Amino acid sequence: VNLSEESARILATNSELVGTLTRSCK
Amino acid sequence: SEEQLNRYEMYRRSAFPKAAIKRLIQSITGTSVSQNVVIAMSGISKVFVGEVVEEALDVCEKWGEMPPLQPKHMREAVRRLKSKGQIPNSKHKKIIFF
Amino acid sequence: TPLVDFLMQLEDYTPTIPDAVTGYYLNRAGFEASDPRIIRLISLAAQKFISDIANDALQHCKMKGKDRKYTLTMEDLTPALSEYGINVKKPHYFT
Amino acid sequence: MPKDAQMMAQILKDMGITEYEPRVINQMLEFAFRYVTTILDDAKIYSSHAKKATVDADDVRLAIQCRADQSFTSPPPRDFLLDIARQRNQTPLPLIKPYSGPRLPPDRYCLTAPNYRLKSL
Amino acid sequence: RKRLFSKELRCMMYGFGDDQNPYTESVDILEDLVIEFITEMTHKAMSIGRQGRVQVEDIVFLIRKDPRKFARVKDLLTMNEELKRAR
Amino acid sequence: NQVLTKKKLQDLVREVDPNEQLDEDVEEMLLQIADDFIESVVTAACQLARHRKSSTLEVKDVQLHLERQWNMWIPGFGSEEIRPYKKACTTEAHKQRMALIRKTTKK
Repeated sequence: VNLSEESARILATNSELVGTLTRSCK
Repeated sequence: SEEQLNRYEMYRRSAFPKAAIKRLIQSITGTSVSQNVVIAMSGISKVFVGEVVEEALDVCEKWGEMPPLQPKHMREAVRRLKSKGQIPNSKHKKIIFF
Repeated sequence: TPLVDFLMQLEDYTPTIPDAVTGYYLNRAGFEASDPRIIRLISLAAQKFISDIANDALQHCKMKGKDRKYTLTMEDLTPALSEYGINVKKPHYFT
Repeated sequence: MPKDAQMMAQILKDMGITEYEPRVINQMLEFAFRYVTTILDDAKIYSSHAKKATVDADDVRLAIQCRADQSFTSPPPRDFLLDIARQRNQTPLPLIKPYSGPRLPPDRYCLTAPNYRLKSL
Repeated sequence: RKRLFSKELRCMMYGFGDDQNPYTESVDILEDLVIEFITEMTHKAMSIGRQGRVQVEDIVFLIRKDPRKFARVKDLLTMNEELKRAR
Repeated sequence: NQVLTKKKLQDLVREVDPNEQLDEDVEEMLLQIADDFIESVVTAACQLARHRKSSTLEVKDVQLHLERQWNMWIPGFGSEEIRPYKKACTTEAHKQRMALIRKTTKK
């Protein structure tokens, strides 16, 4: 049960720090 | 510093999800793969992304541009990698003797 | 330059292909090789090319499992040549 | 002798080839096997690209014509060699200097060069 | 096709020095490289060894092409056993 | 109605080595190889579109000509999911003729 909930916490912080605004380019 | 520790955190913790590549490979084989295939195939593709971005930042440092990566540095990254045989294409029957 | 500093690691090496064989195939290609270190470099680069085709065919044979004597059959050499630019296609059963 | 090696000697006899090596018929059957299994290679790529089941005759007809440019490229045609020549054949011949010794092109087109070699240290 | 690697690949480019906020058309390029890389290492892997997808032939292509893909697949196969020995 | 304009070509040389010039003999030829390359790719790419009984040139048949002949994969466009790869449709007639090469060889 410890392995199941802590696996998604390595990826949840990978959606709060990196990629805040979405850019584009000509 | 305080950015190098955040960058080293993303260099290690980031991965492609195993629940999607096992869906992606099995759409190519037809029947089934194993867990030790998906573990390796998710690991080679992280090296291959690190083969392009570490070399697309050599294209950007060669030209006069900054860290944001435009697609100009990314099509040039695949061009320089293919000329050193790093990008495999199994649809071009090559011939060395002419 | 790496081509010069490699050549100091070649004074202790002796390739399998002799210098008269390589020195003849450069004569048909258009020059008489005067320096005998250039003959020791084109023969080594062509010995390495055979030593990878005959080695990929071995690992092709050791990936079908028979473990006593390995025969260089065309079934192991023909997929091993296609990784380089040699595409053989041999027929069977001529009707 | 199979029926296609008995017919390969007929093709060479129909040409001006009366005396050939016996290894030639084994070579002209390997070329004829490599050709049809390269056309039918490309005729299976084109059948799946149009998303059909079998290999029809219009796939093999395209696979023949779409590899007559890279596998069997031709010497240049007669209508192109005439136009290249008849603009080259209109500039006059130049005159010759009286005493120029060895007459040669400029130094970047000849093979005269200092032609170095390594110091055998 | 949708993008199955849109949020994951932005963490990875930051991991190799790009930015915290890469362009959308750069992740558009890298997402198509990976789908072709997994395709052009599975189409060639179902002819070698046998017509299946055992991982004893995934380790063949990594030698003689780039040693970083081979030195990073021997670490993922060793550490699978040291992470089942701990349980 | 020209597609390359000798300033985009000059920046293509400046991105490789910025202290390098081309001659007008080389520029008039470098403007020529690209145009010939476009014509060769389009004529073949039209017949692949004419093979599918369609009248629109999609990106899926400019892909198949560059990959098979020119060894070019242009990344940032994306395709549909490739169908499960059929490996060997070896027919029964080959399964019975090749089972005669071995029958004479060992027996």
